[PDB]
Amino acid sequence: GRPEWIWLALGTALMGLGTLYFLVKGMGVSDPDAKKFYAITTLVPAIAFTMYLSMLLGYGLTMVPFGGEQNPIYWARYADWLFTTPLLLLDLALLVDADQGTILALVGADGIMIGTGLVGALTKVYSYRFVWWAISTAAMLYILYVLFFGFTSKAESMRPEVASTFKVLRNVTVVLWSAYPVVWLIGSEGAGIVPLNIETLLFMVLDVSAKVGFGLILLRSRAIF
Ligand SMILES: CCC[C@@H](C)[C@H]1CC[C@H]2[C@@H]3[C@H](O)C[C@@H]4C[C@H](O)CC[C@]4(C)[C@H]3C[C@H](O)[C@]12C
Ligand SMILES: *C/C=C(C)/C=C/C=C(C)/C=C/C1=C(C)CCCC1(C)C
Ligand SMILES: CCCCCCCCCCCCCCCC
Ligand SMILES: CCCCCCCCCCCCCCCC
Ligand SMILES: CCCCCCCCCCCC
Ligand SMILES: CCCCCCCCCCCC
Ligand SMILES: CCCCCCCCCCCC
Ligand SMILES: CCCCCCCCCC
Ligand SMILES: CCCCCCCCCC
Ligand SMILES: CCCCCCCCCC
Ligand SMILES: CCCCCCCCCC
Ligand SMILES: CCCCCCCCCC
Ligand SMILES: CCCCCCCCC
Ligand SMILES: CCCCCCCCC
Ligand SMILES: CCCCCCCC
Ligand SMILES: CCCCCCC
Repeated sequence: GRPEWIWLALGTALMGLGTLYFLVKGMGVSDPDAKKFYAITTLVPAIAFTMYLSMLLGYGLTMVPFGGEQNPIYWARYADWLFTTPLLLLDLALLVDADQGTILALVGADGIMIGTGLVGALTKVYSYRFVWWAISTAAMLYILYVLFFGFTSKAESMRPEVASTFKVLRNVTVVLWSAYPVVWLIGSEGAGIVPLNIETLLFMVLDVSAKVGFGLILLRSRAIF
């Protein structure tokens, strides 16, 4: 009680460890370009650590009635994603020098995605929950589209080591971000098929992979120097 605590505790430890490791390596780096990438990327598990710790200690949970039951909704996920998702997008954009208006579009779409996601999580009419989910996923697909088609083109003008690293991070991102709306759909926020403990496990595996896994690939590469 609550049964999902073990995965909130594992997530906290894993985010804290990733932050600490990225900070130790970031601090010993001279290259001014490498340093931007370390600052942005160390912020990502640090924000996630804060939100995971809060949720562990029983903050950022509300009860939302829908489907004739009172449903536990962890809303602090969205305060995390609100800030961590555009920071990961920024990493990808700095790697390919996306231009200003593309970055603005993506961050903007990203806000709509996280914001409509949150509205959907808190909606009391069961059926409109899924309307919001659909707008959120469409915003997500706009992002994946730009990452796949737009950024890949931009990265092809870079040296092969940069384009290579971009491709790996682009793939990781497409595969991991894809899964989020499915988890939400089948989990405690949507259909209610996957109970909250398994769902928390899944979001934890996705978050650690999308933040720390992502960070380890980017930060160990030659492409940020
Ligand atoms: C007024 C008292 C409130 C306060 C002492 C309550 C509120 C939230 C509670 C923690 C979390 O549930 C997560 C863990 C669950 C495990 O089962 C036992 C340990 C664990 C860290 C808890 C300990 C403790 O019980 C806390 C801090
Ligand atoms: C560190 C966290 C990451 C990279 C999280 C990414 C989260 C998403 C891509 C979430 C997307 C969602 C939808 C596309 C629809 C329903 C609501 C969300 C927020 C789960
Ligand atoms: C039966 C009660 C067990 C209490 C253990 C509480 C510690 C949880 C926070 C520490 C995070 C790192 C430990 C890895 C998860 C077990
Ligand atoms: C310029 C022609 C417009 C074509 C519009 C395509 C819109 C639908 C895309 C939704 C899915 C994109 C996923 C990206 C692959 C990772
Ligand atoms: C304690 C966690 C610190 C991680 C943040 C480091 C990156 C922020 C740099 C801000 C601009 C110089
Ligand atoms: C250059 C095109 C700008 C597009 C702005 C964001 C699009 C969001 C997707 C639709 C969500 C309902
Ligand atoms: C990275 C965490 C390891 C994955 C855990 C395996 C799943 C079995 C647990 C079943 C739910 C209680
Ligand atoms: C290196 C870890 C930095 C994160 C500490 C922030 C704690 C604030 C909790 C509200
Ligand atoms: C149904 C999903 C709509 C996503 C829009 C993506 C358009 C790509 C810009 C050309
Ligand atoms: C070299 C590896 C490129 C493909 C990575 C795809 C794996 C997705 C992570 C789950
Ligand atoms: C796609 C992952 C689905 C796994 C969870 C379903 C099992 C629910 C336990 C009753
Ligand atoms: C999908 C999880 C990615 C794991 C990253 C760890 C590998 C770093 C060596 C390049
Ligand atoms: C919502 C701001 C859009 C800025 C214009 C540039 C779009 C390029 C993809
Ligand atoms: C961004 C468009 C808003 C659509 C709102 C529809 C909600 C149904 C109650
Ligand atoms: C639940 C989606 C599958 C996770 C694949 C990544 C594991 C490292
Ligand atoms: C404590 C194991 C991590 C190795 C990093 C280099 C010291």
